[PDB]
Amino acid sequence: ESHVKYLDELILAIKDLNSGVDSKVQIKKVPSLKILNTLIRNLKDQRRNNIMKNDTIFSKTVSALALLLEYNPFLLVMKDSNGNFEIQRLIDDFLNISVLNYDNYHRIWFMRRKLGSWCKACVEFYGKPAKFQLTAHFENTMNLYEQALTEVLLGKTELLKFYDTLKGLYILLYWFTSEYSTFGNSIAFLDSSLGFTKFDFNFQRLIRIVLYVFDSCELAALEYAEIQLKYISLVVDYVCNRTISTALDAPALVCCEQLKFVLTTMHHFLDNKYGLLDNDPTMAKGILRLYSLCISNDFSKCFVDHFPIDQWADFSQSEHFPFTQLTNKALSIVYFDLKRRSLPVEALKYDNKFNIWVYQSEPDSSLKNVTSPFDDRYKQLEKLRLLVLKKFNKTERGTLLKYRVNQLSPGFFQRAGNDFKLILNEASVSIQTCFKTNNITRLTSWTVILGRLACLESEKFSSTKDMDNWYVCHLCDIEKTGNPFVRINPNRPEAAGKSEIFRILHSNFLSHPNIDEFSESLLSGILFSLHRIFSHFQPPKLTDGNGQINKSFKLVQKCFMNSNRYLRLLSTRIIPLFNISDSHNSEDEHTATLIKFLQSQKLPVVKENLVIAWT
Amino acid sequence: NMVPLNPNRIIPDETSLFLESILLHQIIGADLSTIEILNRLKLDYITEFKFKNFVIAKGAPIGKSIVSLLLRCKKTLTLDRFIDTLLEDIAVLIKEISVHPNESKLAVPFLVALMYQIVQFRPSATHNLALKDCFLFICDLIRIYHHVLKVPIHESNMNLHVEPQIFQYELIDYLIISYSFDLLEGILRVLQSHPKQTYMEFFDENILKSFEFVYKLALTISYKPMVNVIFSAVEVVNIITSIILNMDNSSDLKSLISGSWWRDCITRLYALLEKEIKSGDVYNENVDTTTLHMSKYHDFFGLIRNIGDNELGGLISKLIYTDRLQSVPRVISKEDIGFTAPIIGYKMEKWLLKLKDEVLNIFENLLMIYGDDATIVNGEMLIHSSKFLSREQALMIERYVGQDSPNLDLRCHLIEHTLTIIYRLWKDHFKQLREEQIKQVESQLIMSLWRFLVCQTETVTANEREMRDHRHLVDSLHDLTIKDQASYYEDAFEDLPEYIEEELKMQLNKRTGRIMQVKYDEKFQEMARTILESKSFDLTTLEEADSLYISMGL
Amino acid sequence: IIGADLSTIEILNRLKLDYITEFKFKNFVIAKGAPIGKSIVSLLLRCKKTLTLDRFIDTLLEDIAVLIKEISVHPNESKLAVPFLVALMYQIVQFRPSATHNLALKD
Ligand SMILES: [Zn+2]
Repeated sequence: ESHVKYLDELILAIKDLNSGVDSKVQIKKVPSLKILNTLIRNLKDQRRNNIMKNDTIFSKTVSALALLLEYNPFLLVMKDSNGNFEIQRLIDDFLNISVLNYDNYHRIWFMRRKLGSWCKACVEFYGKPAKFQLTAHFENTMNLYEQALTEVLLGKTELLKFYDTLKGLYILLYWFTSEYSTFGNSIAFLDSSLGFTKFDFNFQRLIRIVLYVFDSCELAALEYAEIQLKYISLVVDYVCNRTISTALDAPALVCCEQLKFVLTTMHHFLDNKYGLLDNDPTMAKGILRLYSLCISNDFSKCFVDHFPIDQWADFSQSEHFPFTQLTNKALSIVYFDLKRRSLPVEALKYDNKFNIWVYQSEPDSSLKNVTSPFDDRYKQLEKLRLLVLKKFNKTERGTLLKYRVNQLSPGFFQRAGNDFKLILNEASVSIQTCFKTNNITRLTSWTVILGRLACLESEKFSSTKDMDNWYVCHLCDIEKTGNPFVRINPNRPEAAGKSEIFRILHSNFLSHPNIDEFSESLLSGILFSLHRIFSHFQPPKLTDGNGQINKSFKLVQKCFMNSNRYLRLLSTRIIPLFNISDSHNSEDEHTATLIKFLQSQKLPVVKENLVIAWT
Repeated sequence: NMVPLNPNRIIPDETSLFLESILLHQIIGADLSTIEILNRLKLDYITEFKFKNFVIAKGAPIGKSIVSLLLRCKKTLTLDRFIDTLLEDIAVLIKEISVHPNESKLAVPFLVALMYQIVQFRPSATHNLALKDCFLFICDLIRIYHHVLKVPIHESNMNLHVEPQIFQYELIDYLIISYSFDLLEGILRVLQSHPKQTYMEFFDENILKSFEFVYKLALTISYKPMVNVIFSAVEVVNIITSIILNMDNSSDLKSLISGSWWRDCITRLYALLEKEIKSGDVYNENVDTTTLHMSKYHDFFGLIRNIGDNELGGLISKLIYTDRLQSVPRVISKEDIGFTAPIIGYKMEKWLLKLKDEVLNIFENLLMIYGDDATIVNGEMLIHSSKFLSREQALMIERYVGQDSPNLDLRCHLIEHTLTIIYRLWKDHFKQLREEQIKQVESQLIMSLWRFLVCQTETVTANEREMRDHRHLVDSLHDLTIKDQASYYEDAFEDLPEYIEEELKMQLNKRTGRIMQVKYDEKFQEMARTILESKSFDLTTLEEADSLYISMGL
Repeated sequence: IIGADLSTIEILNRLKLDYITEFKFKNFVIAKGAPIGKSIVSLLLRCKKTLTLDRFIDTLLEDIAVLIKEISVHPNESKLAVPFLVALMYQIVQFRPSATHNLALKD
């Protein structure tokens, strides 16, 4: 409010002490370091009660500190001469603000990922004199919290000290439950990759320890239910992010033992009537996410083993499942889906109210939360529920190019669709009509669709294929070893000779009067599309003799001497496609054309793609 | 203000939970549980077995003898005694099932997987001398099952593929080998979970000798490699170097270690890292030692990770007749296995990129072990890591940017991490870095640095607008990924308050730049700068450095 | 039982039923040549994780009761499982009479 202007001047004061030029990382300790008092002020104006509740002015407050540490890696390793570096004093002070903002998932994710930036790449300047001086300290405060966890058994524990001991344990869990991208190999128990860390078994120890603590304690507090839902949120978040996380298929897990751990953990949670609170979708989210992981894979039997549900039925009540209404609704939906795939589909039928298959229901109703949405702006919840309802329908499978054309031209496939020439008609009428000058993004989407669709045109005569059964390219997107230019075909079809998509390409793109300004984006996209077309297709004659560079070799010259290196290194890639054909490069004349072209660049920055183009 | 205790804390019987987990333990892919498959097993050559009141008759149900032992020792022992009782008893069981000429060893994979489930259930109570005994048992067990990892590179010209096309014995001992190495990995991670004062009970010379033999057996040179057991064998060394780093008395361990063990490991690591990852010939059988290719005839999940598709899953179930007591295997004709989606190839590439990440990771770890110089901190991690960095940058730029596979980001994270592997080797370990070997790699090192020094120009990005067009071009797969995560699998990814999608439109864009090979992070550009510019070695002269500065401008 | 070699569950493992080609009452699927005691121990381990003691008991009581029932009411079926099922059910009942419920006793 009054100090957001102070933060706006403060980021300018940070960028002022950058360097004499724009080149600044400055990893070492220089013998002005006057930003140390500001570094102190970043956290001494933070532990306060008034406007930390506001989101963005707190976000910029911690983000200016993030940019300061981003441009100054020597600030962690400055040797705060008590016994260590200052980063150990940084972590617990950071933890105080995170435990004041323990509950807001945005506020803790935004803090933990920037701490991951502060630890993963900043310690790498020093390593062994500092890596073990902080990866020990993480386990030191971890050991302190799990040590203090045990004296609540003997009952002499406090109340708020109990609370923030549990909460600090929770946040120390949550940091290390992150993905590999946030915390890399900077911390010595996350040193091992392949979904398989030292944090795995130590975490499976400490979660059983806090289960033992929860069975030891006896408290029905509302806030205890609130912090009780947090740990099951953490146990589903620990197993979600270690999945492989593919494009549109369900993200496959890596460790069936970690799966069984989270399943049996939340099952033992629910068995002891744990974690009940009003209007709280958290357990429902966990159940639905894990069932979404275990829809129809091999782990579905593992789900029905290590989380059984059959025994809480009570069919003959409006209160169907006991615990908390929306979570019990989610449980009913999971039970319904399990029953749906257990029963044969002849008993099932789809009612076309929500178009989902449903069996012969009940003598009573008992089917009100099965298919209805149940939410108070619970958007991820109903999308989970609608995926659970929709995935059984055996509908059209998710595909890359089909998702992209549904994103771009919505509702195209209310027709034949997989018929080939009509999507050519739609892309052609778009690339003739629906642009004036504002689609400097949408036309790039159009041409990347054209680049994949030209590959699809090449995939006929490869009389089997279809719109759906083509995720990626069997020639450009997959690759083999050795010389890739043996796999390409000499007598492949021509671009202008056969492919009407290249006729369209030459119509708009290769004849547009403002090739000199498309954009870097649209030049890159037309380079990608031309790359795929001349990969799958023979390029035309580059020169007949009357000047006459064929509007694409012209694009090679335009993007080849370009100011940016990316379009240089992309425009070099389409060059050997010119170097091979029959009936164009049969007697090595396009060969000598490219030779005397490559002999004609003494420009210093074009040496890189020049030499690569030679190779 | 004290929280009240629970007067009837029902501590569950942990050995009952462990026993129940044993009984319902089923591997991923087969129909029956593992115990029940063992119930479907006999052994008609060992006409009687007994070690310690573990009587097995001739046509006896083997898993019935197991569950007799289980229920008997449940009433008697506490948890660790129950564990290592099962460990040594099933170990002796596996032992004399192995050492017999006419005996089929179909029980052995399920016994090994059973024993793995025994070990990994409670590592807190599992005892390290039992780990040592079981560990040495698996090591000499694999030197018993010797000829599996020693099938030759090429067949003869008259090595006919006329054959009964059988797969049952091959499936048996592939599962034996793979589950064995998986168990070695499990032993060492639970031994890692054992505290940082308690390793000398596990470690002696025989540990290192047996693993050194089986490691040379695993990362083979003149034989066809099994990519499965390569994963396990390098993860073992990862756990080894990790606990060497994370103990205080590393001196006793490294004094137990002869440097021959190091320099025999590191050569096979170099020969592994100098292989290639190409999707179109993963599941093809091709030239050796260049293509970690994950052969079709061993394609299942494994005990820790789910490495493939597990095409062999129902074949594990059809290993047995399931209505009969037998020891001979049920039929698998070998070529009935085997065009829909090379996403299988892409995820196998994802595994192999994580593998090469682990290789350079343990290189990093051993450098941090030997901060001081030694026989193996000797400069070849400039050569081999620089060759890897240079090739995975050059044909990255040539082949991958615009190939829209999910593996692009991790493949260009490999170079991002081995840059630091070059970097701290350069800065902190310059003392051994010989004048000859830098000239052995003078081209590729300086060129690999320059491929980051070229990224300080910054004339591609400069905004938000066209960069998201470029991530539509190449990074629509991460768009799919983040829409699935933002729509299902993240608590913080809903009702975004206009500071956190700001972070998104920062980080997706720097990520897709890092894919597009221009605009790396400035710290990585600085780390490439402070080697080439640094006067610790005359990489360039000043009249040769400007010949590279002009190749940006400057 | 006193006199036979194997345990009762283990004898049930040696049992199938090739006339009732499928049985199911409440997720108690028994196939045609399925090992019957294997289906029992599937039920046992499944209801162990879920139910408390009396619910586990009368679950086993009614399930094995329905099992004995349709093994009985069939003309071509041999009823060799039935004595071991009855003795099994007896062992189920008499173990803890304190928790065993009287309506289950009545049924
Ligand atoms: Zn293509």
